[PDB]
Amino acid sequence: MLIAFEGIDGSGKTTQAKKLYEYLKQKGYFVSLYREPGGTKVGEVLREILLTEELDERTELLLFEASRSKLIEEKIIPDLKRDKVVILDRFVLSTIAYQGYGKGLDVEFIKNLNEFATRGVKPDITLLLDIPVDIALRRLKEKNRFENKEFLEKVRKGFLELAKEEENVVVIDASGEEEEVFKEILRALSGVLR
Amino acid sequence: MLIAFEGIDGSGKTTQAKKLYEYLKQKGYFVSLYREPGGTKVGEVLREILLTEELDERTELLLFEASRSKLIEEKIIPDLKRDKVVILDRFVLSTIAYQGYGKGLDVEFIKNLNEFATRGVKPDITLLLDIPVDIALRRLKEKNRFENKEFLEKVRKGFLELAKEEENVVVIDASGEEEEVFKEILRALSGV
Ligand SMILES: Cc1cn([C@H]2C[C@H](O)[C@@H](COP(=O)(O)O)O2)c(=O)[nH]c1=O
Ligand SMILES: Cc1cn([C@H]2C[C@H](O)[C@@H](COP(=O)(O)O)O2)c(=O)[nH]c1=O
Repeated sequence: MLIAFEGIDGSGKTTQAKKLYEYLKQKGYFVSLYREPGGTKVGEVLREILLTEELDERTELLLFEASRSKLIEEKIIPDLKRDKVVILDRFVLSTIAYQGYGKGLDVEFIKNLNEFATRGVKPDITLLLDIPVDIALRRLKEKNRFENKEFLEKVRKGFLELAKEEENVVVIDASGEEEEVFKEILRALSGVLR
Repeated sequence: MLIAFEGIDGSGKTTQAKKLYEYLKQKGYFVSLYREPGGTKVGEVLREILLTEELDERTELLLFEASRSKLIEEKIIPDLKRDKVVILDRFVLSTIAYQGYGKGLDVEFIKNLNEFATRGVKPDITLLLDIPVDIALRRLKEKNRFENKEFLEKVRKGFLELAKEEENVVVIDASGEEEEVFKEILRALSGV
């Protein structure tokens, strides 16, 4: 069971993924939670480079993918073979939305790199935490973080287009309150998982 | 002018590249010399990961390309626009030969990654320093370095196959002595 949380910065997806992780643990599932980029020693090194250094968009794409490849090989593939529920804070749709829709790189090229890095592993379900950019920015403002409105509008749109096209993507209204959002999440998971 | 040195570990390509850099500098060219992976601040961080850590082959592929992308964008493309002679100690054929012929990753997929990382920048000439694996291992043994014979035989073959197929790749007999190898390098360079 692979569960992917996706969406823009300020959508609450980190918080919600952690919330799901603790909920599923309590219900007796064996659960893993990983962030992208990161989630492995090598991954976190790359994550630090990605968040620190001034990188061109091609180099960035290759590093996000390298981080995913490490995660898939070292953690996710073994976890899944052990019937762990794997929860991801970002996955392959983040790359298409950010590097494709946002930075203008080729979407079919991105999808081939995603395939390559994941060895074709796909989520059972992707939760897209959709939120207006203005509301996301407000929320980040409270935690003292600032992101680019023009860029995030493209990204948001990208995500919503992917949720129509791609398989197994449910759109969550992440503008609501924390418990309300979480119960929408539990509803979209029902069926797929008890 | 972009000049790429390629070949297996122990072929002398590092030494020859530095020898060509100093030679062309003396003749009044404006020259750069970079190694792959590496050659930029970010690239050297990736290089250390690649040389230190236990990596699967797909992650390795992606990091070699990330390093290339950084190098291309930050240094090579600006160096070329300024008519510098850019000398590379390894480039795209090393990726195909090591990750493709050696580790078994798809060669066409590698060629597409190479294209993407380079923005299509291609050498004017590639010097393949071909050498028997046994001789290369003997030379590495003297500097106290040990590499995998089975793996390097596949890589050497891959290189040779690429020198037949790919454009502007000249095979140099890197088994000779230093000055003799450098003479063949200057000969091949006198074609471009
Ligand atoms: C996984 C991934 C993240 N990112 C970005 C989104 C965020 O701005 C940052 C990850 O941080 P966040 O989840 O901590 O907001 O990296 C990409 O641009 N592409 C990717 O493939
Ligand atoms: C540039 C490059 C090098 N390599 C290998 C060749 C060497 O073993 C090492 C580069 O370091 P060296 O040439 O300084 O020993 O990494 C690849 O496997 N793929 C690549 O794309």
